[PDB]
Amino acid sequence: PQAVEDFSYPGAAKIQAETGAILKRGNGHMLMTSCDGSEDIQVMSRTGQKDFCFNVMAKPAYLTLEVPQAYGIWTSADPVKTTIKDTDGTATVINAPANDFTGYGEAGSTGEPTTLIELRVA
Amino acid sequence: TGQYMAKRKDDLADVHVNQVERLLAEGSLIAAEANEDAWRATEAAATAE
Amino acid sequence: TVGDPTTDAKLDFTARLTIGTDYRSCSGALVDTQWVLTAASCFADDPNQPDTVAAGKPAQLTRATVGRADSNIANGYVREVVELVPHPERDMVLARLDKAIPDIAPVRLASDAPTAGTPLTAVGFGRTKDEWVPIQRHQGAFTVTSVTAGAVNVTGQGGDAICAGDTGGPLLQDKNGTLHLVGVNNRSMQGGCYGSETTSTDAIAAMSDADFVTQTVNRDL
Amino acid sequence: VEIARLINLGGPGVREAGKAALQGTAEERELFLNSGQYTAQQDDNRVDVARLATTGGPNVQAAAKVALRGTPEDMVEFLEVGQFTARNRDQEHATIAE
Repeated sequence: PQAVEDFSYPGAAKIQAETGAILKRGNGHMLMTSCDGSEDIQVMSRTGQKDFCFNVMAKPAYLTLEVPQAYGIWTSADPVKTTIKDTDGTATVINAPANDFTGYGEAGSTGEPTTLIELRVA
Repeated sequence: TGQYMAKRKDDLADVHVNQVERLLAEGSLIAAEANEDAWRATEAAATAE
Repeated sequence: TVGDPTTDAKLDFTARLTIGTDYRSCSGALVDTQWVLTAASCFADDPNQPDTVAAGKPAQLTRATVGRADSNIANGYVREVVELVPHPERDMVLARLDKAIPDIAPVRLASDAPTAGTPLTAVGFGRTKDEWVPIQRHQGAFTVTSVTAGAVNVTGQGGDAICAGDTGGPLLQDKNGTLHLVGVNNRSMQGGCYGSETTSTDAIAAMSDADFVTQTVNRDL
Repeated sequence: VEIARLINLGGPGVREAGKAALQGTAEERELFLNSGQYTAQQDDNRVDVARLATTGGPNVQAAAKVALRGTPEDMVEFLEVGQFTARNRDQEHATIAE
């Protein structure tokens, strides 16, 4: 294969099989990791393996990952802007403050079973 | 592990108490001022009369 | 390319380029203050078929940063690519910049090919064993296994395979402090990379072409 | 019958898991009854805590936050008792402030 960077998340095929989450394109500065004292941005859902963490390597950064039936996010040392989508195809944006916890639809104000569309680092 | 989770719940409870105590302190000062003002108003009224 | 980080002024003639916003990215190196040499496949619609990479303006806005060993600092120069001059036979393209960078010297070109057993080095901005995108550029070590028709076959020494984002990156051979460009990385097995696995560390690079560069860089004397 | 009973009483997690169990095989039904229903209940509990963390008052918010980052046992104790204490604290605050 050609050694060309296509910005497609490395190992995404394996992750889909292992954690149940799927990943697409990003600017390469966010990696999926374990949740064991190394937590940075943490995503909770009721599917796959329940949760997983991401590590920010540099700012700004983003990764358009998809996580079905997401309901909560933890932030750390940084504001996180999050895009989620409803079952009717309508998308909205939630501003999560640093070092705090926020929720989505199901654990938010609407109760909707929303999906995580984009995770962006300020 | 358990003593740390228990510690957190006590710390949270203390924060609540501290905030309520703060307000009571303010309430006491307000009432004290209201009583002083009433006293002064009474003396002013006594002077007027 | 998996090895120690390096920011020393021995390999400050290297460059990193991005095509579009998030379309394609790869490595390169200076041959002049106005010219940067990289792979043609970086500008192809189909990376495995660099036949349609015609001469002229880039299909998408392309920018390059030169000498910026560490991406978290402002050190280095930023230039836009205005014209491309593809090699008539192999996967190699010369990128013309809008403005020169007179502060950073180019790398000298090799007079001939390395032979099997020759110790080569390589530097680039591609993936590492544990990072999708690095902060600093890294230098690895490779050996020549064979030489073929206009290309050189190499393998990683003690691991250290050519991975991804290394396309267009230089292959170097030094002697007595002088560095010569012997080829340009095109394809690799990508073993020992973040997010993937394979045993092989083999890679292939286009052979450096001094005449191609000379008749392009000095085309308008 | 037992699985059907759990669907009617449980939350979204229990309901989805139980629903699948009923339409599956005998072995799948046994697995749900033996362990699956407990896993499902824990997920329902976690979400309820997460909701309180965002929709409740100051004390309910903070208490839910602590339980949410703890063990399943901490989340259950919070939902059964702790959130009620937290409410009472929010009510006290509002009353005193008034």
